[PDB]
Amino acid sequence: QLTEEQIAEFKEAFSLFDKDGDGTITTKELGTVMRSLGQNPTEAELQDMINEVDADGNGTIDFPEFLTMMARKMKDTDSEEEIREAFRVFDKDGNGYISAAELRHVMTNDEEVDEMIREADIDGDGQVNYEEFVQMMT
Amino acid sequence: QLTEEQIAEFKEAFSLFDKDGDGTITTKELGTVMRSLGQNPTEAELQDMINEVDADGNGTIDFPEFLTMMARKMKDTDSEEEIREAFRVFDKDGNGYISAAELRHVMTNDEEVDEMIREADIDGDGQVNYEEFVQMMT
Amino acid sequence: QLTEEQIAEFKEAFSLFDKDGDGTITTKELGTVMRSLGQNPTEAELQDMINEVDADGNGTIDFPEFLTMMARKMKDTDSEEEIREAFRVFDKDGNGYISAAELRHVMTNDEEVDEMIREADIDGDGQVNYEEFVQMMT
Amino acid sequence: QLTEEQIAEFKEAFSLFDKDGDGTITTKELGTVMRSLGQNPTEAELQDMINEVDADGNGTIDFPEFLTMMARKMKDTDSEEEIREAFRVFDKDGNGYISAAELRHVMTNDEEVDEMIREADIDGDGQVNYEEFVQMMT
Amino acid sequence: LGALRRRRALFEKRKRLSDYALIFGMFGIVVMVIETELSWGAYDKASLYSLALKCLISLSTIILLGLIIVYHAREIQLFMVDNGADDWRIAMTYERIFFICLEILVCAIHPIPGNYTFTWTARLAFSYAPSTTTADVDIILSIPMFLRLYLIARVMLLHSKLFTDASSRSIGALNKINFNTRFVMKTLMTICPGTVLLVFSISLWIIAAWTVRACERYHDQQDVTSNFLGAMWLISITFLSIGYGDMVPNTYCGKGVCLLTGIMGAGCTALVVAVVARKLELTKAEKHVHNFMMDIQYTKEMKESAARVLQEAWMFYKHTRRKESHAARRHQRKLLAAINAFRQVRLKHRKLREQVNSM
Amino acid sequence: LGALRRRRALFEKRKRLSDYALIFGMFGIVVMVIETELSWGAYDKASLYSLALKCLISLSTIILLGLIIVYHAREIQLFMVDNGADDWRIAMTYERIFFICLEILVCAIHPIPGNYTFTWTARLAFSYAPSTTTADVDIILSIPMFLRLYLIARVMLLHSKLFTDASSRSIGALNKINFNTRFVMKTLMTICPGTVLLVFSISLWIIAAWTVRACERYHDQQDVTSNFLGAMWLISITFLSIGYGDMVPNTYCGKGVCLLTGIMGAGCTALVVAVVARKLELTKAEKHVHNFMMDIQYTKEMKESAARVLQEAWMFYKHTRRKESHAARRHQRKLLAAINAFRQVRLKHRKLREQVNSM
Amino acid sequence: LGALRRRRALFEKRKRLSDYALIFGMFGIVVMVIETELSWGAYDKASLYSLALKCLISLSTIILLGLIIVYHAREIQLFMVDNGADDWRIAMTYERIFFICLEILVCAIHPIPGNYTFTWTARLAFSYAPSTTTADVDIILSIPMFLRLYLIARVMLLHSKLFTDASSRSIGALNKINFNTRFVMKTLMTICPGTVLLVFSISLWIIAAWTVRACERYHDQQDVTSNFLGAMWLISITFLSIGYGDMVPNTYCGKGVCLLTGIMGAGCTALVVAVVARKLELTKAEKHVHNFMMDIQYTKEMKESAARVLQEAWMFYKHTRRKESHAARRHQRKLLAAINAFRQVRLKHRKLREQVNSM
Amino acid sequence: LGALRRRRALFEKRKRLSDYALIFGMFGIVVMVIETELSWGAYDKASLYSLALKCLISLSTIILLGLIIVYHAREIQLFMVDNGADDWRIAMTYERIFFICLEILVCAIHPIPGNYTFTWTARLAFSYAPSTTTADVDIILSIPMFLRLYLIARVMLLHSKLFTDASSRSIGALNKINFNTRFVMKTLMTICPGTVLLVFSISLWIIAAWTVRACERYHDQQDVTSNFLGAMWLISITFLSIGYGDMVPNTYCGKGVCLLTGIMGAGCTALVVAVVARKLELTKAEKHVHNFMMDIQYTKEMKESAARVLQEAWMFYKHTRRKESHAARRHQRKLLAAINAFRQVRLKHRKLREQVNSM
Ligand SMILES: O=C(Nc1cccc2nonc12)c1ccc(C(F)(F)F)cc1
Ligand SMILES: O=C(Nc1cccc2nonc12)c1ccc(C(F)(F)F)cc1
Ligand SMILES: [Ca+2]
Ligand SMILES: [Ca+2]
Ligand SMILES: [Ca+2]
Ligand SMILES: [Ca+2]
Ligand SMILES: [Ca+2]
Ligand SMILES: [Ca+2]
Ligand SMILES: [Ca+2]
Ligand SMILES: [Ca+2]
Ligand SMILES: [Ca+2]
Ligand SMILES: [Ca+2]
Ligand SMILES: [Ca+2]
Ligand SMILES: [Ca+2]
Ligand SMILES: [Ca+2]
Ligand SMILES: [Ca+2]
Ligand SMILES: [Ca+2]
Ligand SMILES: [K+]
Repeated sequence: QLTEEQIAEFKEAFSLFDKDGDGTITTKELGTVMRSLGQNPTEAELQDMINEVDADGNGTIDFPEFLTMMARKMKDTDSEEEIREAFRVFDKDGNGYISAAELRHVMTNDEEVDEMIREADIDGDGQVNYEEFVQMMT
Repeated sequence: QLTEEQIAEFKEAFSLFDKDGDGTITTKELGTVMRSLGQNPTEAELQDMINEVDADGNGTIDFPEFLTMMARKMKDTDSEEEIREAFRVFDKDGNGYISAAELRHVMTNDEEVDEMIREADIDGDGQVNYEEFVQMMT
Repeated sequence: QLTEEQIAEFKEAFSLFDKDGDGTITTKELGTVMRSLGQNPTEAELQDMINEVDADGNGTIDFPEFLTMMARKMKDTDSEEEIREAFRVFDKDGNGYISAAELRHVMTNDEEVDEMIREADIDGDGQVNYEEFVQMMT
Repeated sequence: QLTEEQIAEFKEAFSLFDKDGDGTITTKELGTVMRSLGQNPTEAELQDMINEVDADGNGTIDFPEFLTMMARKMKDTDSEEEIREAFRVFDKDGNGYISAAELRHVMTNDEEVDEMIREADIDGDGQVNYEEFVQMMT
Repeated sequence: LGALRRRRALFEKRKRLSDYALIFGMFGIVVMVIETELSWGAYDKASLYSLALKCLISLSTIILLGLIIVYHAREIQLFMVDNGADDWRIAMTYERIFFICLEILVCAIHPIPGNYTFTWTARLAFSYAPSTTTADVDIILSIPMFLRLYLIARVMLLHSKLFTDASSRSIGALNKINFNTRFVMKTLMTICPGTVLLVFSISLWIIAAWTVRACERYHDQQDVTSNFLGAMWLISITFLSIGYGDMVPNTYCGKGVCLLTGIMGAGCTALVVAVVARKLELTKAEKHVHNFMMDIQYTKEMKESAARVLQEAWMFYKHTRRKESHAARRHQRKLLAAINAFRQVRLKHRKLREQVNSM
Repeated sequence: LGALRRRRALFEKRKRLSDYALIFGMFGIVVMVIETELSWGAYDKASLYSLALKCLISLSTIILLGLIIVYHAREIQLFMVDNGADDWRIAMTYERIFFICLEILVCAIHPIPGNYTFTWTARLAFSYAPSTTTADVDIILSIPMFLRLYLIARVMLLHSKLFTDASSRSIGALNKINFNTRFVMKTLMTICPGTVLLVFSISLWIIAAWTVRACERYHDQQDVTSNFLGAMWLISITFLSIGYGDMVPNTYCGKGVCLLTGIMGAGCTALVVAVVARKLELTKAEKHVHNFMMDIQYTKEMKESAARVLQEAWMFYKHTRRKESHAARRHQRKLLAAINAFRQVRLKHRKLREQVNSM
Repeated sequence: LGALRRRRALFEKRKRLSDYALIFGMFGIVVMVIETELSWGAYDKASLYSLALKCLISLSTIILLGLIIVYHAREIQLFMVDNGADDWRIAMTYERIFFICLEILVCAIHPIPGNYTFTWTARLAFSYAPSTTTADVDIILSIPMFLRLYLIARVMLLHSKLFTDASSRSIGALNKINFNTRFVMKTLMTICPGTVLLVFSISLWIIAAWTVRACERYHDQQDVTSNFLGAMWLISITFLSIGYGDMVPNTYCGKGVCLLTGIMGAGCTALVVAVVARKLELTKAEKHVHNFMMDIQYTKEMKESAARVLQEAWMFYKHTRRKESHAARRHQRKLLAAINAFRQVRLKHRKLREQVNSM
Repeated sequence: LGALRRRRALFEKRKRLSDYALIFGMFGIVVMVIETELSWGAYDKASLYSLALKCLISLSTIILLGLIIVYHAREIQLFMVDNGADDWRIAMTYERIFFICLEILVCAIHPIPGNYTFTWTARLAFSYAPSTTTADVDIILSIPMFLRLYLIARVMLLHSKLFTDASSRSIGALNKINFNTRFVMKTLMTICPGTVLLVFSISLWIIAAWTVRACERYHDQQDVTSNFLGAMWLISITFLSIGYGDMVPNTYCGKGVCLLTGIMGAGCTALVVAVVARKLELTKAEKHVHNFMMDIQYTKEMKESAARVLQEAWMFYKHTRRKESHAARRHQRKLLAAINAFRQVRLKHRKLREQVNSM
């Protein structure tokens, strides 16, 4: 486990993100913190980003949840976020699945892409999803 | 009468102040011209200022009235406007009449003011009006 | 016909002007593109400008239509647009027909203007229209 | 009593804070004055501030009360307001009272604080209020 | 009504006298420049040519003082019409008395005909060796004749349309704008600030370089600062505040002019670099197009950077499946560079998104 | 209630002692300037005149130190009234102890009566030849006497109405404004920044030029920098950062003063050119009238440019009908120039339309 | 339709001729630099090497004038297509005639083969002793060859994507943006102002330092300014407006180049310090985080300052109950310092609260 | 989870090695300054003291290179933890290889023990007379040792709380702020720009003045620039861009340092005058109080100006009734001045009304 000083620092950060002190980061509190930073986040994207680290799916961030987010975030560059953003750049249709013609389109900016698609389709569903993308990336 | 050149210049100024070309400066036209100058004039003060030169009181400014306004205005300093503004400064109550006590109050920033009031009351109504002020000024 | 590189460049420009990819530039897409440029175009003037190049009158811009607009616009100075703007400057009444009275008025900033009007009235309708103006200009 | 010049100047300040000249600083006049200073005071905050010096509790400010306010505020630094603000920032809950655990918490940024608490509760109600805070301050 | 005819008639009389005061004011300056330059080598101060040209300057000074008196007499009549007075004495305020006498004093300084000389002793530059000469007194009076250039400011003010138009006077009246010499200068610095600051700099460049040359020729036998192109270099480097080099004035006239050059050269330099800085900035419309084009470029660069992220990711995985070590590590290293380059283009794109939203 | 009477009584006592500290502080400086200037040529340091004037400086130093002690005693009483204390020891903080002693030390440096001398060895300028002289020690004490000019800042602060008015104190209290010496200086730079930066520059111009002259007279036998107008030129060119020319201080006192001149001359130059730049800018009301007038001018220019477009278009067509070649081509060339000039006036008019809409 | 194919074909012909005009324009400059440097010591102007290299410059001048004529012929054809004309004479306007001849005149100045000499008499620096030499006339023609660097501005303009893209032309058309050489320069000063102002400064640093060296070698036998690192120091200190030191040009060519260096050095210095000032400023997003963190720090500092206020208050009261005098007074003095420090942190926190609310 | 413990453990190891690299980096610089100063007069390069102190520098260079290698080894381990890699070779990118070698090269330059000499030939200043000396090679290596001051930037970056706090990292993450060395410098220029620009200027003032002195002592037998207070004056006047005076470097080391002084002196001067300009400006709250007080003053001044308008109007009328001529005209003249002064106070009051409404 982390040392007492690190735990105290992360708990101070959590209390900064948790005004009422109930131990969970409500999406309203995250929204008001983000608005305090000059940003204007909509409810949809705020809920989407709050469930990115949501292991238990309760809709709130408890202390281990925020601690895992920090462990992913204290580094200078977050590889997982960059992979996710590359995937979001890829899927123009926005359906969350990147198709073979779409890969062909993004490679122009034939056998190699076919081999990549074949080796990326672990589940054999005929398309490439986010999990396949992160498996290929790692 | 004014020369042809001067008449042409005053007529082009009048047409600048009169968009529809009807020959009368409607208060709406003066308001929109003033708003084009960045000022925000209310209807009350706009109507008050448009009747300052209104000789016949029709509520509009014809070419002779605008010409008289220009004759009063082309000079670097307008003495009549300064006298009117001094009178408006004097009457804090805003009723348009300056009382003897008000004059005594404004002299502090007894016989002389009494003589001034006595010689200013041409009509003998017991108070000083704008016409008495302009008569004393000239 | 244009080369493959030029066709690709104009097609990428068209896709920039046409988000949905249906092949026609809807007036809503042109309006949102113009608003993305900081301008605030009203629906009336937007529709007027979208039918300036409208050959078939369908109300939308197809690829040959945008190609003709570009062929008119890639040049540094557009003579046709300047002629149209001069015509719009001339007609103070804004009715789209310039009469001899306002022509004589704009010549002051008699036989020559009469000859110009006579030689410009190709259809003999007693007035000068936009087509007569562009015929005289060329 | 104060000299004539001091009283005259203080009445000048009172007139600054009293536009209507009725001799009492109402809530509306204070609000207009503060809005003229660029501040945006809420009704509750302004009401709390206006009774901070209200000895008689009538809800309005008379001349001797304004004299007391000035006698407090003419100095470069007034200790009363600083003590009140320190008490307020000690009040995390905002209830106007500081508990022993609250003092222990604000001391970490055990016997000494216990002795202080025992010597501070003059009325012996088990907690510390504002008058106890100012008594310990002086 | 009748006041408008009188005011506009006195406006054209004042404007006509301002032009004639400029013609004779600048004629005296031109003849003074010719006379000063020619009397150095072409002839001497006691020659009949010196008396003839200095009598031309004096005659033009009499005419200039006549037109200054008449112009100020038209200002009295204009004052009486403007303020409704009928007596000229009312207009004669202390401020007006001082300025009428000041303009007369400024315009009455000229090289009076006849040769008078005074002893000029100056401490030479970079050697501190005193040098004395019998300079003529007409150099103490030729230099102040450049104060007549204030008549240019009067001619420009009286000729500007903003000062003599009925539409401008009415519109300015509605906003209570004070129309004077300061307003015309402020508007000239918004229409054409570069032209105003260039016709001003490249005109007093020759005026000051000639003043330094005409003053440092009695105390300059080595042709250092008396040279016109030497004094033009001196005045320019002092204007730009670079320094003096070996060209330091040997007289307090050159030191004084190099002081006014350095004063106006600390302001004009700052105003010129503040104007060329407002001409290299994109307008509101041009910046919208530029940020629109950079958004398209960054959108394409994100596609190519993310494509590099995925391309190198598959190279890492394929080489890992091939049990390679050196090749797999090289593409793993390339994968981190592709991810870092993808993060960089994403951040600089959002820097653009915040930029378009700010305005 | 009773505190207000005591505070306003100590305000008038502190203000009265600040004025008397300025009278004797500046009297000592004036007598020091006279004594330093006169003891060079008029008499010597051992003359009875030197002892008499240096005893006047010393006597005024005793009075000035007395008024500084009494003024700081009124600050103690004011502190006790303001903070409710009744013991003077409470007010005696380390910051107050240092500044009371610092002001005493600053105001106790003066040319003590009696002739004492020290050996001054300085490396001459542009020749690097050492020159030694037996300068009096009273030049090491006359120059620091100019540090008494800080009493001017105290007199201005205690005399400003914003510091001693009941209305200003109440209004500033509602916005929690800290009324001190910095606030008064900041307000002086908004009311009259030009006057503040001119009474400051053209006062330390003589103070620094006299300090350089009084220091560089023991080591200047060629009358280069010891000259008052030479040192005034040196301090001005160093202020404007032009350079030194041949006028470089031969002592570290002149080099030091030319360093403080260059420091305050890099700031005051930037603040003056930033003030004259805010006085050549049109106000909000003046810019509205100017853009209103330029819109009328551009509207007329569009009519005349479009008229030229149509006039040359008909000349092209009429000459084409007349089967002309050279004349038709000349008017066709004029038609493109008319169209280009019509586009230029249309673009610069829309540059104005975007300008009026921006504000 | 057919106009688009012709316009884009002439765009690639104009772009290709601009590149070839730059290749031969810079080849002549490179050979001129080599020939000027080598003909000083390696050989003489009458050597066969001088004729061979000067014939290479002349041959490259013939080719450059050929490509300038052909490029301007493509501009005629582009003009005819753009404006619908079919006759080349229509395009031949006075402005175009002047600029075609101006570019030919600029590009036709070169060191014509054959040795011609002229008498060069210059006044040396810091000694004013005239020095005369028989300098070759090819130095009057080598220096103006640097005016061919304008072809770089043409190559950059014709190669920029904003000038040759269909998307940029359409988007700019909707906002009526004039696409020219000024627009590309303005956009270059927003994308990479530091790189533009560094590739410009550190390129004319060597161009001007070589021009000064090549001009001040006939009149410099002491190796002062003819030294390349001496002229690089001279041009840099004149650029920064520091001064000349002992390095003052002995010729009007070096004085002229040190004048253009000081002119562009008064602007480029101001633009660089205005760019490094925009890179040390927090962005909109970065400032929000910084003020968010300072709010947390000030919130904690208020807790610790108020805790000090209460801690010292109880120390005062406890020591008062203990009947202490020295200890009670010391903690009373500490209480006022705690209160003053608590007021200071409260005011600087509200300075932050007003700062976050302003944006 | 386990990555957080490893990252925060390597943060404290990197921070500890940065401090030790600064201790030995600055110890070598301090000993180098002592050794260079002492080996001039106190002893010679062949003395046992020179070998002993130069062996202390060399030993501290070995330790500094050891801590640089170990610190960069901790950066490898931190890189592997951050990016999930388990092999050190992945981290070894070309950019990292260059900077690891660059820091080693920078920190390995020092005065190697043992006396080696080289012939130094420099052209003296203001006389152009060459002077040659047998300077030691350890002056070519002592000066580059000041490049170790970059370790201060590393220590400040690794010690800043914004770089090592969990709250700052989380808040900055939500706004996607890149936390690096540039961000810390940008925040330092907002919290305390004056302190940053003063600890920077008044530290390299001595570093550069010592570098100029240590370089210009082999070629300075007249004690001109080798003097420490002479070089401190030279570096200050070059920083402020005033000039060189007689103090021009006789070596290209002094000329180079006076060039870096003039470069950073053209930027730091502009940033300091832009900071002292932001501290003389009224805040948002202070300006509201100032404009509130000026509105009260102008309101009273309008009452007194209008009272003067009416008072002089009645004096005119009363004297007219008294049939007076001289007295009536004098009060009529005073009436126009009262009206003009009333118009002036009315216009400057409305200038304030537009000012309060603008914000
Ligand atoms: O000598 C000058 N200034 C100063 C010298 C020393 C300390 C200062 N602290 O602040 N200014 C200071 C000065 C020079 C020229 C002018 C000019 F504008 F008239 F040219 C004005 C002033
Ligand atoms: O020598 C100076 N500066 C510098 C020299 C070299 C490199 C630098 N890099 O940054 N500053 C630098 C300096 C001079 C005068 C002052 C004064 F303000 F006190 F006059 C302060 C500093
Ligand atoms: Ca919560
Ligand atoms: Ca959860
Ligand atoms: Ca898809
Ligand atoms: Ca799948
Ligand atoms: Ca109407
Ligand atoms: Ca009417
Ligand atoms: Ca009344
Ligand atoms: Ca009445
Ligand atoms: Ca569509
Ligand atoms: Ca269509
Ligand atoms: Ca019509
Ligand atoms: Ca028709
Ligand atoms: Ca009450
Ligand atoms: Ca509580
Ligand atoms: Ca209690
Ligand atoms: K300089």
